[PDB]
Amino acid sequence: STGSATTTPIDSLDDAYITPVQIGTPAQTLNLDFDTGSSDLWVFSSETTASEVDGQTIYTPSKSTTAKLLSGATWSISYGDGSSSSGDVYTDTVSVGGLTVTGQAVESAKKVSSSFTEDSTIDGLLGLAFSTLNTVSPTQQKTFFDNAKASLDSPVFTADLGYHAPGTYNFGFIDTTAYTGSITYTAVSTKQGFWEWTSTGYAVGSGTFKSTSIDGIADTGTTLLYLPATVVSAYWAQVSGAKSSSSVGGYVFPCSATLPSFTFGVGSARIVIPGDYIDFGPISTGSSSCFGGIQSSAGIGINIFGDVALKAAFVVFNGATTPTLGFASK
Ligand SMILES: NCc1ccc(C(F)(F)F)cc1
Ligand SMILES: NCc1ccc(C(F)(F)F)cc1
Repeated sequence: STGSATTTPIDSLDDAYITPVQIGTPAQTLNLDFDTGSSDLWVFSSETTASEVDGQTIYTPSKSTTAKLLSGATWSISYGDGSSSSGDVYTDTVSVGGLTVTGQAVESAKKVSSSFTEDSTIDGLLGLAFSTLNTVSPTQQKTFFDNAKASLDSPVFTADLGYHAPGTYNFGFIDTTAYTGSITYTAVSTKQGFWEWTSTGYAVGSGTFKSTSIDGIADTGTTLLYLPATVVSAYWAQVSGAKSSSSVGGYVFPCSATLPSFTFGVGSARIVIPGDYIDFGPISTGSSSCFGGIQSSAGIGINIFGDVALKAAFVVFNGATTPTLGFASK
């Protein structure tokens, strides 16, 4: 079997993408952020502290005839940005674009950090990293992808994110009409629980390609591209007036500049990120300083190929017994 769902940017900057997901019987539809950097399916719910909910659709297990409390199970998560949430655990039926999993662990948020409360468009997260990162205690739970794997025609899902436009998450098949050329596959390390791979180098604008190994993770749940200080400095050196700002916490650039593209290597292939994708607009309403979509990973400890990079490609997450990542131009 297969599944297919449209994902939509939450705002005009593509800060995140939401995808409708059906939970419970009868269906309760929540718009979740699909996150290949985490492994917990957690949702706003009728158990979430009332003051911490501001416009989200909530999951109500008491109205679902298939929901079962997972006795004694708890969860607690902390994301690399400082976000966090925690609560208890139900099992229920969960469907994404026609693909149904029974007995999926649904983590009901009792507490959420402020950054979730202020994002009224996001009802929760659907984690798609490897199940070794799931935070359910004392019994670790499987992700939606791991639970569906056996029933999928092919143990893959693909991410086709749009630039200021809707996109598609497909489960169980590769849409050969959705990309140009060939898909280039590259090896993945699962040792940290991420879709971790090694890029073969980079280029700035029309410059020479620099062959160098950049280890990083493919993360649909991170907005920007976080790369080593040396690479990021070489990119912003090509933008007149660009500078790293401590008060802003990143590279900013004059909103009147035009940005060069950024190329990253996948084996012998090249994925080109158009310069417009790197513009994240004014740092404050009315400002003439604009925020850059390529930032240093020095403070983070790992390089992150976030939406900025991934939306420039058709991306295959191949969850075969030896996992691989595929990239194609589109
Ligand atoms: N999108 C989930 C996520 C967020 C942060 C990180 C970090 F910071 F640990 F790399 C990994 C995964
Ligand atoms: N990387 C996971 C993640 C995704 C989204 C958010 C936001 F946007 F809701 F704050 C926080 C953390």
